[PDB]
Amino acid sequence: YKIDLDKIMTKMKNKSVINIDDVDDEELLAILYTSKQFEKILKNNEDSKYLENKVFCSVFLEPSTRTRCSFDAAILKLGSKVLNITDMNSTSFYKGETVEDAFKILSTYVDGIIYRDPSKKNVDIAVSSSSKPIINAGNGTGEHPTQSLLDFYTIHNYFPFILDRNINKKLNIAFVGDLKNGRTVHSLSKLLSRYNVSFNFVSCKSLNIPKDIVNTITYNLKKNNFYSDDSIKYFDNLEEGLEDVHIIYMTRINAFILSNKTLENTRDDTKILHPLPRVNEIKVEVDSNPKSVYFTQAENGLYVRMALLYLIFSS
Amino acid sequence: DLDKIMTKMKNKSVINIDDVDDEELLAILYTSKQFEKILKNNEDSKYLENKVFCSVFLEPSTRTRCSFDAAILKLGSKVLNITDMNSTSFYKGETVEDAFKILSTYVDGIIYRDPSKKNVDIAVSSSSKPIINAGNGTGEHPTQSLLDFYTIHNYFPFILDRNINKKLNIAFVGDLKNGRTVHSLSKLLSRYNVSFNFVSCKSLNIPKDIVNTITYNLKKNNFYSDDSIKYFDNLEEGLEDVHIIYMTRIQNAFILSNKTLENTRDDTKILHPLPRVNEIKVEVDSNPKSVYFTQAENGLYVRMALLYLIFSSSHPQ
Amino acid sequence: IDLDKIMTKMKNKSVINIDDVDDEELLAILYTSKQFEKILKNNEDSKYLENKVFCSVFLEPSTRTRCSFDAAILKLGSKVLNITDMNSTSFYKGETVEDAFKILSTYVDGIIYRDPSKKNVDIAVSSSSKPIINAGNGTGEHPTQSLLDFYTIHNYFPFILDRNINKKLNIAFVGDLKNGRTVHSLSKLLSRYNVSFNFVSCKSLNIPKDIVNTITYNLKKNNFYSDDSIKYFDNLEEGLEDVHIIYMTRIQKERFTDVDEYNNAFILSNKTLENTRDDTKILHPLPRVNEIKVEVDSNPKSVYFTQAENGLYVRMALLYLIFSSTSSA
Ligand SMILES: COCCNC(=O)c1cc(-c2ccccc2)sc1N
Ligand code: NA
Repeated sequence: YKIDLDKIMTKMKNKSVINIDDVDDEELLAILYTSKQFEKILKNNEDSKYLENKVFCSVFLEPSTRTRCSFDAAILKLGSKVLNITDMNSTSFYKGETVEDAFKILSTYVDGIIYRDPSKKNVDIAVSSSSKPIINAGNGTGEHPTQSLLDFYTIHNYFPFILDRNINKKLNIAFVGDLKNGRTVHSLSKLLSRYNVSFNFVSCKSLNIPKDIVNTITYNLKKNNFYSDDSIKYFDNLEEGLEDVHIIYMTRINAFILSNKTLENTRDDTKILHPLPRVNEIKVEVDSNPKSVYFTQAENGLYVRMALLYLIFSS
Repeated sequence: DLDKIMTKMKNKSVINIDDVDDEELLAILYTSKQFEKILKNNEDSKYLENKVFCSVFLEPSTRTRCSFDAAILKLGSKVLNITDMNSTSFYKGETVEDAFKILSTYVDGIIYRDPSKKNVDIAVSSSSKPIINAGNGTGEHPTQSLLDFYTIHNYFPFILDRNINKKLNIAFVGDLKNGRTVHSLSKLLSRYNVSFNFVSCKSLNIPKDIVNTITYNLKKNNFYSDDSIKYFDNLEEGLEDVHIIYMTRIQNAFILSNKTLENTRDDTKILHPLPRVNEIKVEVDSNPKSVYFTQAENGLYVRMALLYLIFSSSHPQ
Repeated sequence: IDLDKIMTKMKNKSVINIDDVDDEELLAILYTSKQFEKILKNNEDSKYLENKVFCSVFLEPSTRTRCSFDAAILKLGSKVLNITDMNSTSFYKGETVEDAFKILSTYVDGIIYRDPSKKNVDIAVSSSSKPIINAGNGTGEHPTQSLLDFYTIHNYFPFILDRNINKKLNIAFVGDLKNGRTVHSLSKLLSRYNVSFNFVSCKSLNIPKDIVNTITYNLKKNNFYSDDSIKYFDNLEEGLEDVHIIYMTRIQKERFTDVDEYNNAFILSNKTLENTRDDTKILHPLPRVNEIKVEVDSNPKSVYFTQAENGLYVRMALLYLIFSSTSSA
């Protein structure tokens, strides 16, 4: 189709996925391609059991029901099995024990571990100590790689020229709301800036985007000669914010409540993403508007997570 | 006719016992009996593989959850469990509509228990996938009524005949005001040729609304008389000529002993949704009239039946 | 030797106490456990017990034993309903254990049960129509810990099984011997063989007399008892002298009236391992907190991580032996 695969599978076998930076251009292509294969299989109610005989541990040490249920659905649909650790925090699970000991032991029982922990540190220790691959399901640095991949998958389906890399093939996107703490913005901003992309950061002063992320965007745009001083624009209101943008990404939380009113002066092709849950940021009326795709976006998580597990754990 | 009735039930939500009509009950009771023999003969039970369900229990209800999960696993399917949360810890903020719109894109079907009447209704509205109610706050617990009715049908199969000469009599005993298990089953029974002895204390008398549904449904099949519904204060009169004694829970006055079972019909059988406390004495467990343990066991066979009928995309023998 | 006979003996066996496991059964277990070790280490199919549906009831947080038992059930190719993050009272609610187990056992092929209550597990076996494996209770009965403890020893010193007057194993149990009920269970299993014991403790945490009496009784039964069969020490220097196995116990803040009582007398270092036999191996049921230093993990005498890993293989063996329908693969 585009790139070799099956030597990309060889490259991904037993790979830990902690940060979106652990995923290079070829791996992204395998994932996006594999994700699309699982989409059609499931949409045709065909056999999905392409990874059996595998037993995974799911460790969720913060309530994050939707990501856990996603990862469990992916594991079960591939025809594998999973033991769950759940409804506990960092302290009830470790009790006394060091993370290093806990992961050294847990990794002798299972083929791989899905790990969510508020602590940035704990996931890094867990990779140090685990004899088995770990997928980060979310931590405290805002590394949530599988959210980036399904965010990117969703975009790719409506605008596949993001992948084509060409000063012609330029996508514009507006991130809106809490840009300081929207770690989902940061992770995706990082993946996007590898391609021909422009950014409208719509925030209220105290929640402006961090400079560290601006510098990574700038660095990565320059690497592919897609950077200009018109690559990044800041806005204080939705009016101007929501303009010539192919994607509107709303963050969790306000100042910016998306209505059918405020979507009147957007491109006709604009699509609206939201990692969810929404609390007020997007009004129920918008759900009917064919520009909204946040529910397809959540659905895509299944197909992407199946792809990632198949690519890493298949023998 | 299975390849008609199955086709009618495919992707059906079961929220209330009135979502189950005459022919659906017959498919269920027939399929339930097939799963009974298969399991009792240690034969292959994997009639529904490659299916992934979500079980959401937002109230501690271990027996029903374990039942539904056993059924899903024994049919050869898989299940993600949501558990030890209440309405607020799950939905940490999120609308039920969003939560079910998303969750239903991951799974083939959902078993949902929630104290809230409202939530289950919203869940059906928003879900792209079938829901089976495992219990809510309206007292809709359909699968309990089905296994209650399954158990009765095994000892007295003429309830299904609707024959003016083959009437079943049953005594419901204990908390009839709040025993919504009584209400759901009373509703299913009154569709057939059945008579009711309500044995209660004043403040726990059966509600008027239930009496009107019984009356309505008896009349519908011309099985109604003034001796269709009899009220009692005591077991001696209560247990008179009753084929079934259904004891209720309490959250005492009516304690079933071997004494109180002496002047019952020989064929009388004793049901109890469980758990019991002091309403039935351990001595009665030995008495061959008691079937409350077989009744809980029947829930596996009925829940398997209902899942197979709804989710199946070689009909079982 | 004769697995076709011993498997037939174990089919539908409940395993509550290490005394429910006799000589022949131990040998089936140790033999089967070693088969599952190689299968898993060769990435071969391990699905020797499919179409089985188990309930795992954990009514105290004991996450490592539960995850172990879950891994074993899943790797054998079977399925499990989990009860978890409950205590005796939130589960049961009103209900009698007898009713609860009479019902639960009609749904499933077998039950893994952990409950602090000694009583509850006994009632559960009496009422259950289906086999129960005790995963740990309040009498200190934790049979699967004994078996994997003994499995690990047997791999480094297989002459424990020979019961040969001239091939005696010596072992040091170290730390909390009063409350280390892991020591008690294993002491009981070991004393059936040609074994000698160094109990290394602080006065307050000396081994209980009733355990010493069982050891003494069981050694005498096989004519392996002497006055040098059981030696007490206060210190590691004498403790660790000529011992093939050093078993470190846990020290659990709980069991101690107050935080002050807790304060960590016997800390195994590379220093303290200088005057041990060359072949000595170090076990620890885990988790550790301070009693073994991280430096020791590199020292080739340490096997406590292999020991935890062995629990998968032993739990697979035990499930396969007990639940496999009239099987021979
Ligand atoms: C972080 O480590 C958790 C404990 N891991 C374990 O080894 C474990 C759990 C148990 C336990 C531990 C303390 C108090 C009561 C029971 S028994 C067992 N196999
Ligand atoms: Na499970």
